[PDB]
Amino acid sequence: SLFSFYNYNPSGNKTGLVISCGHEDTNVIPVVDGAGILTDAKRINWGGHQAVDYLNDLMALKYPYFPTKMSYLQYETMYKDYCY
Amino acid sequence: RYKPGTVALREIRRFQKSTELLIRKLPFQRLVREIAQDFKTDLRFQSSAIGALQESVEAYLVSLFEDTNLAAIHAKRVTIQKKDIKLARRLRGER
Repeated sequence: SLFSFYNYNPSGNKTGLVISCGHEDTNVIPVVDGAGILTDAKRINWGGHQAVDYLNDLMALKYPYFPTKMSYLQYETMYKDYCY
Repeated sequence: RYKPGTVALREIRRFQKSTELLIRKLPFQRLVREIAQDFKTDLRFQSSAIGALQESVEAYLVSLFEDTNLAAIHAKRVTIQKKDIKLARRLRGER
């Protein structure tokens, strides 16, 4: 997250707020004068992996007599295509 | 020509001493698969449990069938009916 912030602020002394939605967690990091204030950062234990697992569980509970077994990649395609 | 009843007791004797399996593996296996569908999904089995199921079912049907035969002859009859079956179920006590 701080690397991407440095990429979009190459002077290295700016002040901003970083929100990063990763694969396994979501972080909020405040940046003061280019230095990340890690005593005020926060983390939520949710990411893309938990979202696709949530969609898979919802589809399993919705249609209990579905005759075909769906894979992780198919549920990833449904998560990528028709979620907003 | 022939007369009915004597060939009936003939293959009564033919199936009496032989003690083979009667009902085929595949359709009762499919029936066991669909009757276990509604309780839990994606359930597998094994070949010994299916044979145990077949043995228990044929034992139940035979043990009901000569009893309902006795219920049939006690009313001075040979052919079995609905009420012979209900009387056998009531006297054996599954009700």
